[PDB]
Amino acid sequence: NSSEKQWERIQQLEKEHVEVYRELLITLDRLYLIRKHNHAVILSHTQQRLLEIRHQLQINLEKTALLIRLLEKPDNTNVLFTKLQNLLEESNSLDYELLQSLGAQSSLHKQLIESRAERDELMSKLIELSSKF
Amino acid sequence: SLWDVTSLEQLAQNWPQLHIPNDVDYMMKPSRDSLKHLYSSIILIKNSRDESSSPYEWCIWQLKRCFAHQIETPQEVIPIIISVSSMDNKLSSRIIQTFCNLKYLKLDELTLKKVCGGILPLWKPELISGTREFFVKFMASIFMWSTRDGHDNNCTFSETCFYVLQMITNWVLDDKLIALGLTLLHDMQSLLTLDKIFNNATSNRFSTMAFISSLDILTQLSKQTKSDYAIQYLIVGPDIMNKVFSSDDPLLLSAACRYLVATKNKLMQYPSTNKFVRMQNQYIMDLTNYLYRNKVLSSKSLFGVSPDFFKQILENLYIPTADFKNAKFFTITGIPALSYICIIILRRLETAENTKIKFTSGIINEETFNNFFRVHHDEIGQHGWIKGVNNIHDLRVKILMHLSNTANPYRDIAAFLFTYLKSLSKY
Amino acid sequence: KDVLDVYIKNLENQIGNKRYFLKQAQGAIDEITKRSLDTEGKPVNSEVFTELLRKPMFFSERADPIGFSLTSNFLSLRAQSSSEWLSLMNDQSVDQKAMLLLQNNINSDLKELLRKLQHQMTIMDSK
Repeated sequence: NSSEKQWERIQQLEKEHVEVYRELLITLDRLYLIRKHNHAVILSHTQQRLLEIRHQLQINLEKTALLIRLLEKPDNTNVLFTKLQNLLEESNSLDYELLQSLGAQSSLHKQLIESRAERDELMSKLIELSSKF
Repeated sequence: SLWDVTSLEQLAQNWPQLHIPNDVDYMMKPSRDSLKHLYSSIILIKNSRDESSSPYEWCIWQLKRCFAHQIETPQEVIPIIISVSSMDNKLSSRIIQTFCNLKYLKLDELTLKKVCGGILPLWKPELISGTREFFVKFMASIFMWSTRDGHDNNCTFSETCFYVLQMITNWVLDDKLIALGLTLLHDMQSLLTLDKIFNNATSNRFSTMAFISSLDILTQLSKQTKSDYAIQYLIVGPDIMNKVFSSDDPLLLSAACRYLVATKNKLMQYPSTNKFVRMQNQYIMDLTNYLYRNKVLSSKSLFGVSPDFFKQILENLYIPTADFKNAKFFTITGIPALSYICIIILRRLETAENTKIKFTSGIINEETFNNFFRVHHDEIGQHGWIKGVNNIHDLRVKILMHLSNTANPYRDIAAFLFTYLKSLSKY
Repeated sequence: KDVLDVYIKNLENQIGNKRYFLKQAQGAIDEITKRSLDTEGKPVNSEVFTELLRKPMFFSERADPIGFSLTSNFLSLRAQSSSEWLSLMNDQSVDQKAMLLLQNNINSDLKELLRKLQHQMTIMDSK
């Protein structure tokens, strides 16, 4: 299980890595106005979210760049590029079921609510009648 | 005696002489027992549905002794408890107030989850007023407890959120509590679009996945006609919109553009210079060129984020080539979500016409397309490849037209493109 | 094999570097804060937040394979969450399916017994 343990350690290390990168972006873009202003750290929720999408969108462009240097010339020997495809086709296999299984609930629920509504229109009449006793 | 009742005719005839026993634990828990299914329901009928009704106290006390983990088999009773309660407005709200606080969460976040999925979707609040605050507090509490230290995520907030969304469907379908639906709705969204759970690095789709259903709910509501509710309670708002259009699940963007197109017919009535249209056509003015004719440098504020941010980050972004970079990765052929899906489209399409050129890589991209278009020039020039293609834009319209035949969940994207592009409007 | 091995050490180096950066930036921040100890100063950020949303921090080094991490984590977690979500959904759509039958047979028995009792009322509405 050499390669598998290697990949799992890769996962651990890269998780720590992306976490630290993310906060580092956060901490730097904090530090910036920390120094430019003197104490102004009252960035509002609306102000906080713009930073959020800016950082995610840079995270975006950095992750599409890899999709330019690993694909046009598929090595098929790169222990890492082989990891790409099998971890790239795997992503979208389950895409059909979620779309289908969300529809398989947004209808099932329409039957539940309808049967409950008839049970309501029924129970009320039944109590009215048992009171007509 | 109720036990003596054997047939429906027995209950019909001996109705007034019937005696209500006190053997609730035997009547609720799972010939002479043919009507055990009705046993519980009829007892709420012999006497009026009062709070002190035997099965009410029975089931709520059962739920208590389930949360506190004294019951041998907690799972077995929940469906029973849901059943009588899922279709009882009175008993539901009592269990709601009794078990829908953060207080009753730290004991077991898993059983509250299931009973929520049972009771929550089927409910009409008795009093409209003192619930919105209640549920907002409740869900904020669940969020705080779910995204805490020492425990990243176990979909405890996302799926409970989804059940609340279900309940909001039940509400918005009825009237006079739709305002309670479409006001708790955006409040729940703004809780779903928090960075610690709605991520682009470690997303944990559960939020995003629950999010499309949420957006689908008012999309469903958007399609259905003849209803009075302020669109102000419909436009999801740029505060949480831009965080979705910048995500990386493809189907997130799919449901997003679905909601987008399924507002056009229900938005164009409002004036052009409109408080909320102004942000809608904003999503339009840009996302139309985040999958397509990428002129982000020519334009400004891609997602509200200034363009020259991309000027900066693109520099120091190393690329082996320098032929086309500025437009190299900003479309179907270059977004990180639906680019790899696009080469699967191209391959499965070439697999159909039994091509003999066999595109020898995968990324569709303005440069790598020119290579495969020139080094295999003449043979394709005769045939052996997709017919229409003469320029990359033709590959784009082709991958669209194929993406618009429903087997692929992402189908809504092509619909959005066709509806709002007006250049490829001829499909 | 040794490829991903030296990759491990490279990422370890990147993490060390970025954690050092984190320590340094936190130090600079809290330094400015303590030098501004007056009282919890929290004023509006005047037309420079925009002038901050015009440039990024951390122009990454070319050799930084963080881009790979930024996709190898996001998509691996993305296919390990969809499976469990679907397990929940179909696990939850089968219980709803089963319960709907239980609710519908009882609903039918009740709607029929309603006729039973109502007609029994009429027939006993003799004497």
